[PDB]
Amino acid sequence: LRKDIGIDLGTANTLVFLRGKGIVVNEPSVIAIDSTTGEILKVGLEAKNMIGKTPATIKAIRPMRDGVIADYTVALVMLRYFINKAKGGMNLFKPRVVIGVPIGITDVERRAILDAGLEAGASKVFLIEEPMAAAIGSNLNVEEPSGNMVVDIGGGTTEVAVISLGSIVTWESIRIAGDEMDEAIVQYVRETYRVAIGERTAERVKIEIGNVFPSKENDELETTVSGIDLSTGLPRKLTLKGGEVREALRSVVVAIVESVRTTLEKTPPELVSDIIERGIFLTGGGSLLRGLDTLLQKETGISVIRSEEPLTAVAKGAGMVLDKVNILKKLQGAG
Amino acid sequence: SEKWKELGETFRKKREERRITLLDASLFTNINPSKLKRIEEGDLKGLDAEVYIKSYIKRYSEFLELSPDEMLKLYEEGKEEVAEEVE
Repeated sequence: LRKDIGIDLGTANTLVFLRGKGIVVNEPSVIAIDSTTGEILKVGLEAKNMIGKTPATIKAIRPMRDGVIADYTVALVMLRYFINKAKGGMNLFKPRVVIGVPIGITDVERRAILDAGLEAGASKVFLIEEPMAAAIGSNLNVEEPSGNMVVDIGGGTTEVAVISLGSIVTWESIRIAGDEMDEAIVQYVRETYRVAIGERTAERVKIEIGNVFPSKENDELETTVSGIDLSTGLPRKLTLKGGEVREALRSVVVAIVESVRTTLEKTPPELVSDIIERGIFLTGGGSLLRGLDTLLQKETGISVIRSEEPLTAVAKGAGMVLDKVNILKKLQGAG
Repeated sequence: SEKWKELGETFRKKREERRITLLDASLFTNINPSKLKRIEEGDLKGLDAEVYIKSYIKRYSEFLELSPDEMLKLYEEGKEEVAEEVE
């Protein structure tokens, strides 16, 4: 009805794009329920917060387990939360909603999200694979017959898609992408110093000094983090150097590369020639690893482009799309 | 626009400062001498998608001794130079 919104449901942060406004929502994909009753207490940023104040009286539920929807009732609720913060409050119409889905998804998993959305408050809902949305959000012309290649690394899944004629022709999805990065940092810290760190700290180490390419510059990035010594139960404090960390991260990322390479191979040659000319479009919150662009290049030989807006591209696309009737009329519908 | 022209002018000038032909350039950055020509005469309007235009510029600049940033900066002044020129 009145306002149009695109949602990028992620396993990290959910982003909501409002048409006429922009990204009107960037809050963590989390609900906090009381550890006893199962009383949904807060959703979103309000929940990231009270989970750090009072973690001992709370169960944290993250509705998108892997790529799709696991706890449909919790989803429903999360969904209802974001469409509402996005809607405005002073708005009282059911909005039109285009949600980003992963590529490899069963119609059953598809039917679900359509329903959830419809219950959450949408007057009408569309789906769109995360990469087509990204391509549209950056203004690549997906209607054009020239090959395009997007690599969307999130936190849950890395997706590699060849777009050509408002369609996807080849793709690969794999379950390694950014949480597996954070995870490798935690493990490294555990096994080299005997120290235990956790999600939010892993994530900050990754941001401040994470990298997958050698260089005087990357090796002198340092940071200090705090954890618990697994031997003394006491709080320790380490200083990590970008250079100890690279070893671990490379192992994880090799598999994302392999996924890209594996894609190029089963791509129709005519499009490969366009992709070798234009480059690979590297997008997504998972992608912001120092040297990832450089490493991909070295390892596939095509140049790599970074999105100027790595975190908001899919959402902007999910909303951009409600004008594009020619690409709209092709999306699965409900409402 | 004028700033684009000066863009491609720097590219042309810097390429020729070496035994480098347009066609050699296109082999080292998988560009197309066609696209590079246009870039040099400053004609970018419909060369390709903006995202990709900004990547040729990066790539060319990296191939020559140029500063990628000082080159993209120009490209972007150039855009606001057609912008301001609208309304």
